[PDB]
Amino acid sequence: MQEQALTELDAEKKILEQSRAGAQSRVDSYRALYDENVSAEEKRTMDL
Amino acid sequence: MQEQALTELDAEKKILEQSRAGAQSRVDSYRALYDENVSAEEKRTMDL
Amino acid sequence: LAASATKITADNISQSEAWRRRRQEWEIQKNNAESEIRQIDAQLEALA
Amino acid sequence: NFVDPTLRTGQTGMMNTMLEQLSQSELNKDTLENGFRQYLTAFEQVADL
Repeated sequence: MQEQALTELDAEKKILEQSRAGAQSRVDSYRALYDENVSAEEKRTMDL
Repeated sequence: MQEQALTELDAEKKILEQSRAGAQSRVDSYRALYDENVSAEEKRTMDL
Repeated sequence: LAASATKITADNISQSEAWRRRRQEWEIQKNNAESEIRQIDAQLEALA
Repeated sequence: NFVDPTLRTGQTGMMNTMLEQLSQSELNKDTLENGFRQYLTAFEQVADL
């Protein structure tokens, strides 16, 4: 039974790694949004 | 084994300190947004 | 025609200010996800 | 400590209508030169008097 108690934590690691992947995807999305402040075309409309 | 049970709480402290840092970052963001009610340029457009 | 022109430039300033507030909200969301990564990493260390 | 290069009392209409045009976010060389040439046009007109 102790081995099942030990492999449940190896499933918990999979849970937290999927959470880590989702948060990394949000960081990679919002850093791309934040670096491109205004687009190349949002500058064109201010010029217009 | 009791020492591992004691250092797991020192990892839990690291979890809650990262939560504390994230909430402090949100406070430092929204207080800066709330203090600057309207910008120097949002006043210019009302004047215009 | 000068009144129409100053209304146009007021709308220009309003668009640029709306985009700057949009970038500030993106910065807040970026820092949320970036703190959530550090929290999940400390949580993985506690699970280890 | 309290001076502001944006807001000045007695600031002319030419400086105000140049500050209107530099209030956007994208300030490249072309915007910031066209605004200065328009300011210099208005300056020429009030100096021809």
